Amino acid sequence: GVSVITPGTNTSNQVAVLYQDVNCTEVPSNV
Amino acid sequence: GYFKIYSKHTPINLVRDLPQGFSALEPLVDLPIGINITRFQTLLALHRSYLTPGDSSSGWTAGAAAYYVGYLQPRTFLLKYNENGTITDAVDCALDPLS
Amino acid sequence: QCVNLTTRTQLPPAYTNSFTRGVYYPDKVFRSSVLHS
Amino acid sequence: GGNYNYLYRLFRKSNLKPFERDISTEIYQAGSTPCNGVEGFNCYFPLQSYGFQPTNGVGYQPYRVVVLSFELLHAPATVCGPKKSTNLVKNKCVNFNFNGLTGTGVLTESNKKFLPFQQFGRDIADTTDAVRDPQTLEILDITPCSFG
Ligand SMILES: *[C@@H]1O[C@H](CO)[C@@H](O[C@@H]2O[C@H](CO)[C@@H](O)[C@H](O)[C@H]2NC(C)=O)[C@H](O)[C@H]1NC(C)=O
Ligand SMILES: *[C@@H]1O[C@H](CO)[C@@H](O[C@@H]2O[C@H](CO)[C@@H](O)[C@H](O)[C@H]2NC(C)=O)[C@H](O)[C@H]1NC(C)=O
Ligand SMILES: *[C@@H]1O[C@H](CO)[C@@H](O)[C@H](O)[C@H]1NC(C)=O
Ligand SMILES: *[C@@H]1O[C@H](CO)[C@@H](O)[C@H](O)[C@H]1NC(C)=O
Ligand SMILES: *[C@@H]1O[C@H](CO)[C@@H](O)[C@H](O)[C@H]1NC(C)=O
Ligand SMILES: *[C@@H]1O[C@H](CO)[C@@H](O)[C@H](O)[C@H]1NC(C)=O
Repeated sequence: GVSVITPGTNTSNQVAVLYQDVNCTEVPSNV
Repeated sequence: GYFKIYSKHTPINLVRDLPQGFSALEPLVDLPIGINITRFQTLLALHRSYLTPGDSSSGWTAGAAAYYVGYLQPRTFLLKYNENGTITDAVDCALDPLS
Repeated sequence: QCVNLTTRTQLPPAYTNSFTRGVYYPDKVFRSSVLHS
Repeated sequence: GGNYNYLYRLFRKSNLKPFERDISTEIYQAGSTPCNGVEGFNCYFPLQSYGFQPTNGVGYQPYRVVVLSFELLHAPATVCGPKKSTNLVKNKCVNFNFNGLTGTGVLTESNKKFLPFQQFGRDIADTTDAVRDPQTLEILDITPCSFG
């Protein structure tokens, strides 16, 4: 699954993304 | 087999490009044809010069013409309606993470 | 009766950005403040 | 005196394919001898003319014929019969059809304003709750028939 972490659009429009139990070397800054 | 045309006219000031706002397009016609279309071209109007007898490219005068062409793709759009029945804003999912 | 008009221009066409344009009503259906996908 | 302007073909090599048409005027050749574009025995002009005259027994008088052929290729639609209507009643549980929209309920004068290309309105949870009358172009609400 892919999850999106947001502080709320009434605070900011930045976003972070969680790729669930995927090794972070095969996803396709801060990794 | 149908040919559908949608249109809109909007006033803007001196911008180099397409504006930043939002405007929906109301439908004009739904012609029942059944025609196989893969190419198209734009018609331009030229005026006759009267300063030469010939019909060649020197015999027609013209102004300046430019247009913008983009292509449609099957996407999913979330449309926010108004209380009068007017699409005031929208967003295209599969655009970014937040979208 | 038709004319050769095309002059060869070396310049390519430019590219701009359609920010949010080209949205239409895909149905005669009416709506009132209903967020519709 | 005879109306000799109505001709018909009386000789052809082979029967027509359906809906095929042949307006040529070549000299027919019955026998084996070639014709070379001149008449003669076994070389006949292929068109004859009805000489119609007003004192002809029935079955020799001219009849005009029109053959209508309805075809259905594979388009999206086309011409068809005409449509009728009735009298849009109000304030009574009724069984209605608005150019395709089939439903049941009480019809009532509205006070909403569609855009001038929208036919009917829908609710959240997607049920038809308003229509526009095609003939007079006025918006009418559709409320359900009392039940319980
Ligand atoms: C509509 O016309 C196009 C013509 O390009 C058809 O697409 C193919 O085009 C290539 C390019 O010349 C031809 O080599 C192919 O033979 C065409 N396909 C076919 C199946 O003939 C397209 O098929 C046409 N559409 C319809 C519904 O007839
Ligand atoms: C179709 O025809 C009907 C009449 O056959 C039109 O109904 C008229 O509507 C106007 C409203 O502007 C009334 O003032 C008239 O009295 C109506 N006439 C009748 C006989 O009822 C109807 O408007 C026509 N359709 C359109 C789109 O104009
Ligand atoms: C939400 O926005 C309103 C007005 O824009 C503001 O008063 C409120 O503090 C905001 N909430 C949060 C959690 O930032
Ligand atoms: C992801 O793969 C690399 C390469 O083998 C490996 O070193 C790493 O440990 C893997 N991730 C986890 C969480 O083990
Ligand atoms: C459309 O909506 C606006 C507010 O968004 C309202 O003021 C107006 O009365 C409405 N109706 C029209 C323009 O017929
Ligand atoms: C220009 O027009 C002539 C006839 O007037 C024609 O023979 C010629 O092919 C045309 N030029 C081009 C590039 O088509």
